Amino acid sequence: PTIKEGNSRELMGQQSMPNRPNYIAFRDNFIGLMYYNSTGNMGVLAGQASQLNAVVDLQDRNTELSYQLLLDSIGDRTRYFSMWNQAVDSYDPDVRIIEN
Amino acid sequence: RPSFTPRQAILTL
Amino acid sequence: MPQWSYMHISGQDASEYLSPGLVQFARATETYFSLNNKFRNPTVAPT
Amino acid sequence: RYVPFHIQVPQKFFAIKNLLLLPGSYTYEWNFRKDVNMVLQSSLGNDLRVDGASIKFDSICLYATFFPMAHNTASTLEAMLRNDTNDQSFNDYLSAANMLYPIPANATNVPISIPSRNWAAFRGWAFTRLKTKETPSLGSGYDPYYTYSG
Amino acid sequence: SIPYLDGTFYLNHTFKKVAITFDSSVSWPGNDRLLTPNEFEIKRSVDGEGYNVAQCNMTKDWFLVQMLANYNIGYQGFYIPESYKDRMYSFFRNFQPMSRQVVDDTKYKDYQQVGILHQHNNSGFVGYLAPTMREGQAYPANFPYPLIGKTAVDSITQKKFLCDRTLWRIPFSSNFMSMGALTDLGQNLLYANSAHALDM
Amino acid sequence: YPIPANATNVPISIPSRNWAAFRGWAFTRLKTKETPSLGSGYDPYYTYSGSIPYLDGTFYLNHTFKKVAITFDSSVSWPGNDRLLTPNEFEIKRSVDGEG
Amino acid sequence: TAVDSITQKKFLCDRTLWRIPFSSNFMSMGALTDLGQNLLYANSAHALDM
Amino acid sequence: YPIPANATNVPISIPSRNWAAFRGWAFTRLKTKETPSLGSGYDPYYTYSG
Amino acid sequence: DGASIKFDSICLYATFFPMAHNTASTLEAMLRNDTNDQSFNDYLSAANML
Amino acid sequence: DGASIKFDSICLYATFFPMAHNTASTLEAMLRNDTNDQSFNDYLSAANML
Amino acid sequence: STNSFDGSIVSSYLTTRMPPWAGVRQNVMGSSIDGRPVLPANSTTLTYETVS
Amino acid sequence: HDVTTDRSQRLTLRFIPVDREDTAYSYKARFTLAVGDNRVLDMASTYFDI
Amino acid sequence: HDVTTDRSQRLTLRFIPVDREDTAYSYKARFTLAVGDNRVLDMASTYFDI
Amino acid sequence: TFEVDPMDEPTLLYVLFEVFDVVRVHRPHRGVIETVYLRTPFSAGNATT
Repeated sequence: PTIKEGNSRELMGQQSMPNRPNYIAFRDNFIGLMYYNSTGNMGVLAGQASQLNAVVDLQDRNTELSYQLLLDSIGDRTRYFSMWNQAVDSYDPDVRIIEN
Repeated sequence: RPSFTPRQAILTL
Repeated sequence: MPQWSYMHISGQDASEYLSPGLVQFARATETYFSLNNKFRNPTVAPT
Repeated sequence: RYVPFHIQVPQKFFAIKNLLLLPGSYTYEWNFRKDVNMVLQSSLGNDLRVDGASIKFDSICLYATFFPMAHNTASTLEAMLRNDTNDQSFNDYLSAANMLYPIPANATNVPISIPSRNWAAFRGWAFTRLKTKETPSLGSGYDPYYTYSG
Repeated sequence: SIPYLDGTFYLNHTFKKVAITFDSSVSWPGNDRLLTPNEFEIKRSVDGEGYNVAQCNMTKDWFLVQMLANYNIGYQGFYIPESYKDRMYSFFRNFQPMSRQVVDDTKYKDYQQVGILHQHNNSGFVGYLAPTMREGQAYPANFPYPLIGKTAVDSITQKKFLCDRTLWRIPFSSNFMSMGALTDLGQNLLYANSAHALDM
Repeated sequence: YPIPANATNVPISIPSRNWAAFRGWAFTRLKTKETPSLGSGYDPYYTYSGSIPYLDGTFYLNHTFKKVAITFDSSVSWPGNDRLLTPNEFEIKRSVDGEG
Repeated sequence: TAVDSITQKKFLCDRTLWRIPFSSNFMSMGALTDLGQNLLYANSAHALDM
Repeated sequence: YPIPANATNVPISIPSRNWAAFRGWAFTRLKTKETPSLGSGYDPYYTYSG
Repeated sequence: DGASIKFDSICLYATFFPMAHNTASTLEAMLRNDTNDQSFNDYLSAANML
Repeated sequence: DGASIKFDSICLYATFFPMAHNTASTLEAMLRNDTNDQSFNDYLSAANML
Repeated sequence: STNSFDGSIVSSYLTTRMPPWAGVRQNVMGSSIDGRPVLPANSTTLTYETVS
Repeated sequence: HDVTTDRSQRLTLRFIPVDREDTAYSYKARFTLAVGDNRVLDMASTYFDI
Repeated sequence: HDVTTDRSQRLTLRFIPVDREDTAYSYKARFTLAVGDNRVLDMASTYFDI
Repeated sequence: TFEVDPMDEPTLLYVLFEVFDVVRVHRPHRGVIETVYLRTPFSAGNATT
């Protein structure tokens, strides 16, 4: 109501608005934590004498995206776990699909 | 074997 | 098809590519090593 | 705004997902993400790099929860796998070539042409689109080409 | 409601360690099979995160055993069992690892502790101590303590777990897996003829 | 081929031909107005007689180049053997993430 | 003086051209290069997207 | 493929074909002022009838 | 006169060959044997008295 | 009363036996025995109660 | 009568893959960790090679 | 008797990487792990405790 | 084809000191770097980066 | 030519070629990796362990 900082009379009719929430969490099964598909930070799985980098994956194949839609097939994806956070990003069928 | 002056001597107990 | 001789998706329908003497443990005490996915089965389609 | 904890992260790699490891000698390397924007997800979607949040870890511990393997059948199970005959393939239903050609600006038409190339096997085609701001630059790791931590 | 009738058990989360003895001298894990040499730590609250699991305080010498109990997983990896193996009395249908965030001991400029005396937030409106009508002014709160967002309040999480409607099962085999009624070292030949004790 | 008035992207899209023998490559950068156009013999638009980079050999622009990125088979870069540390992109210029 | 400041570093390139080997064993040896002359990269005509 | 306004420079580079039969070439201008985009069956697109 | 120095991180670069893999296991053999060795000296391969 | 101990330069030390490898490698392989091993006890051979 | 118009045709000129390198998006200022962010997506400051 | 182990063997190996590297985005660790001379190891059960 | 490699291998390697030193007058760059047995680490081209 | 609806904000059309990119794991002796990666309809699987 008033254009003053600290002391003013007209601030008596001041209406307060609540701040919006945002949960800082992790995507399904902690995905996007390791550089599987990334090339500069590629995994070097070698032998102690052999010294040959086995793990090879380029930009054209998202390795994290690959197993995730296979996780859609292995049983029901609604079964929650803690060491394997089955946090399927979702909404209510009432929230988006508006039932007026 | 040691690539200086090679010898073969072993004892088993 | 000779290019799948390594890949084994074209080489033997689905089971007999490895040592077929280890099939015992799968059909008899399989529950410990329920393993038909390590060797993933080939796809088949008529033409 | 301050949570000290630990978490467990398994192999998300399609090719080494569930493999046996034979007795021997090996060495491994894996990379994790320090940049708060890409690794941690927000609901509403906001940058976490300059906005207070920072990432710090104290200890890394590798684990091996294997079967207590039979020692009367010790040399038998390993020696079979010790052949060019015994191998392990790891296939997928979706075997992707996920490149990216967007609709920059006000786009309504999108053509695609790849010059004479080998085609052998095929399973199908999938088409859908997601915001350029929502996606990071996946070359080196982190870049200020990403802020939408949603 | 009695625990002994409808699987109504609840204080099944209140367990620390159940270490076994087989001949009144050596422990049953004596044959070094676990991380802990003798003790069956069900839970260890924050001493070496590596004993704990990612979102629970449970020690990982029992975390494998409960997955190994009725389910045939733990050696291959960790399957999330399909929709038939789990009944409403089996594991993880009853418990889920969980955490809070409260207050530490010493950090702030001014901190004088508040108990039940004077809950300040919106008391004198609806409920001060008993259900009564409006009897007070409007004013900020005392007790309710944030840790979230703009307010610079710092503390550590209090992580644990809550198991109730489940029974702790252990097999008797060499591997320890409940494959059928008879296990590999359950009633073998030594485990059928000789006499032993239990001081666990 | 030229680079736009303020933009900094360009590809190469040339069709299939026999690639029997090679020795190497040599990229170079030079202004359009600093270079005459061939064919007819005479140029009207080319109102800039001096400081020609290409037709003389004098070359100040190579340093501006950011990253060489090579692809033939639309999948894998030049070392299809994952030889160099960065497999796809080959940095000339740096935005500095690790100065080592 | 007592001032707080941070530097920047930039390279130059005058009068020289880019050079790259066409070899598996990264070394530009001859017209008959190690991979550039090799038959697997010199088969039937294929695509380009540099 | 169209020639845009004030944009007189036109490119053409057709990807590698398995082409055989040929008697020659042909090229001529065409106006969007007088051409609709036919394929749907019906088009309001043609805001002309020239 | 008011100066201090401390190191942080040291990166070891051994820019090694993309050598022939079959030759990498075989072309070591003579120096891998007892007879051959890499003797490497200076003009000043010496000691000094001060 | 205002006082604290912090830490700055930490080191481990190990004063080995300067032995002839001829006797060192022989008896470390003889301590590598299934029967010939090591056992250490205590003067306080006692348990505790609280 | 009111709309603002440009003769825009996207059908002729191709839309081939923009290759996922280490920063070639259209226009993102974004945010870096503690060392300040890059101004624009493809502006004249990435030319200035900066160290922290 | 023709199945699972009777002799002593620990189910899990609480392993620590030898060298550490931290930088702007990466959290590198070169862990040197050798699988026991007789016993096997499963990859689906392998994880990282951070 | 005789002196070539069609295998997956690296070219540039980087290692860190496992034992980091923080003393008054010295830094011990303590690398536990093992040479690849089918690789050839060039001691000619081995250097430190500070 | 993939004709589509116009977008308000710039997007990214995920082109998905469902082609083959499978592994094959060997271990001839104790400490070897003979693991075969293949990009078959790519035909650019030029090198593997």
